[PDB]
Amino acid sequence: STPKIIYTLTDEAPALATYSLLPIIKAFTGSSGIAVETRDISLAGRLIATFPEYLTDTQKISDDLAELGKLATTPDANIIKLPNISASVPQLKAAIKELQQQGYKLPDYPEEPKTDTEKDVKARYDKIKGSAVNPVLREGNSDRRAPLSVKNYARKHPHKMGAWSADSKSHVAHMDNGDFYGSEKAALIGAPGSVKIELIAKDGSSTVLKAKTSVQAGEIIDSSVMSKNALRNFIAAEIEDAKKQGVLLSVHLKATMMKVSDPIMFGQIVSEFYKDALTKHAEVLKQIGFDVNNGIGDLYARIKTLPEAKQKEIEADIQAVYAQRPQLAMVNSDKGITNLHVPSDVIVDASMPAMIRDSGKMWGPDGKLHDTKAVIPDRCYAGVYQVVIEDCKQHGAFDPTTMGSVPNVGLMAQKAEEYGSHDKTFQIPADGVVRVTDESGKLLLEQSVEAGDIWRMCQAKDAPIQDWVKLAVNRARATNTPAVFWLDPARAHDAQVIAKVERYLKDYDTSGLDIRILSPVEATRFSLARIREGKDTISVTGNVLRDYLTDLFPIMELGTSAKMLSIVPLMSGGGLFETGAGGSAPKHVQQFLEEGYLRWDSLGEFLALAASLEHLGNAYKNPKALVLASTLDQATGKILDNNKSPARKVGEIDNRGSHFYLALYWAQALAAQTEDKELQAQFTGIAKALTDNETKIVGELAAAQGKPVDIAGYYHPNTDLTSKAMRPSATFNAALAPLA
Ligand SMILES: [Mn+2]
Repeated sequence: STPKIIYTLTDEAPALATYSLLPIIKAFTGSSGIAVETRDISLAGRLIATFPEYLTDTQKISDDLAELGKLATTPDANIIKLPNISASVPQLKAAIKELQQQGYKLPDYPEEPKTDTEKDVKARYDKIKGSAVNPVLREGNSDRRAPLSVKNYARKHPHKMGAWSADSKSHVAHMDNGDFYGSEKAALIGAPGSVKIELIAKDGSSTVLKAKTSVQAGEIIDSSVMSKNALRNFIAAEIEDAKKQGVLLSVHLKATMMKVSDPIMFGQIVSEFYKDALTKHAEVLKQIGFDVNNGIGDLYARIKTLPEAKQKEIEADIQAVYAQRPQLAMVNSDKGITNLHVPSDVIVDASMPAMIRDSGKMWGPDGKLHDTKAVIPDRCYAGVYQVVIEDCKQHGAFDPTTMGSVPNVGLMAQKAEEYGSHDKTFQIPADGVVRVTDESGKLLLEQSVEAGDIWRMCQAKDAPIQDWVKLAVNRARATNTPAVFWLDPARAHDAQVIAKVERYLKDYDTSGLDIRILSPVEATRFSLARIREGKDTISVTGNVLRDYLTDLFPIMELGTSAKMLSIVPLMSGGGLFETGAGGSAPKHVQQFLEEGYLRWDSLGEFLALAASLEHLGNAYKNPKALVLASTLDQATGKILDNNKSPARKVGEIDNRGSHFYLALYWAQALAAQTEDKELQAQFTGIAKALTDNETKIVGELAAAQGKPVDIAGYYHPNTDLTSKAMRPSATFNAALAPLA
């Protein structure tokens, strides 16, 4: 019956931080009638939950991801979601190995299943790897923006911005035709039903690609195709031009999430770039099972089984290739790891803003920065980035001390658009035409295709879209800031969305508001003009642009996309608060294990918690929760103003130290506020204890630094050892003891 806040237990860095912060949260929220429950969505937990039949009664655990998904569609849900692993196969195997060493008899991951058991096992493991969590929890749209506190702090403490030259040779390179953008076709579903996706080959034959896909009334579905011939010709031409202009060739895709389309596109780029070597050694590469879609790094891993004489020859022919091609942007120049080694190394949402901020440059083989030709094949979003680059060439770097802000209202509920296209993406087996028909046999979408092409279909439902418009009007009204819908009338999909947006906007009183619809490129130019004059503009966009813009603007404005709000007003009425948009920082864990220092910044957790408390306070009419939220806002502001966030080496406060300061400031705020006497009385002694013991506590926390830390594991560490290491201050622990 007590109102609950679900706190996700995740992986690596945030997981460690949670052992320190969660106890604090529980202690501060207890007296206000709030309960905090955890749900395990860690890679290891999701693996264990999936194979109960291979486990002892005591090893089994509840399937918390499924539980959360159900919760996300309930009216009173209140979830705080921290960053987590979207596992690569290597991470998956590593986690499986660790668990087996711990006694969990999980089956091995079979990369090439040849038995009923292996096939069943691989299918299940495949649903666990990759971006498995977000699609389940995101049952609402996105309200992502940096808090005013963070913006104001950035304004006063400007981060470094690479200077821009009007002579910069950097730019985005995209196809002119033959891409998804140029072939998009859409249809508006009239009534409930389902569609069939079939390939009608030239040889007359027919192949069902996906027999059934349920569709709702008012749902928008669209098909598009990336032409293999056009992509290859585009790549070949850009390779030559990069070499001619003397710039680094870089590639910006979203391989981990766009698990079907992007690795294929990545592979086609790798194939054309290294064609002389790959063709020459075609037979032996097939023999060792080389998978070009997994990058050239896959070749280096698999050739280690061939005679040393062969490895030598192959590696030499690869070097001959590099001498004939333009230089590649590097992920790690010292180790010779290029942009083409691993598909998941360079991720477009973070890589493009990083490049734009750093003078439009990337690392070259020499370990220095150089201008670059950023390849983003498809035209749908490539233009947005080009506009930013041109803006910087003409106006110079952005000025964090005066620039405005561009928050985002994004459409993502129910795996909207590209995010739910994976099971409807197919590499075409043979020339023909793909047809999408409904149950009555009506032809909804028809696309001519060639063998090797990438065909895909996306879906966008009406309820998500109406809620998305509602959210946009809400934000515009709350901030009295102009809002712009980024929709391209030339795209069949966007055109269908525009029709809905124009209709739904009429469902609101927008009299004193400034709302408009512009194509992505026009929207970008409009927003950048306003941002440089210090004005704000709300970007209202689809799922992918939500992803891109919420990394892009925070990077320019704040120098980081790790300090902000990612509020998800669940369509069922609940609230989901994501603490961070990034990864779980494996490197932070490495430093912690090596020298007992955790540099993870929990600011996002503090921000999300305040939003969660406010949500609970309003939903349950709990006055104390609202006071807890207000005082936490103050404490978080002091963390920023008094510079109590983690440092980087050893000696200074780390993640644990920042949590102490949060507790200190929060308790002090609670003891001084005049809205709730019971909380004031209760936290007076707590504030005194933390205040009087600041030096002693900070010292005990610092004493836990400087030595190796062993928590008996990585993906599934011993909880007692981890808890001990993350809560080393007996004085701090004792100070919160009275809390109930
Ligand atoms: Mn992102």
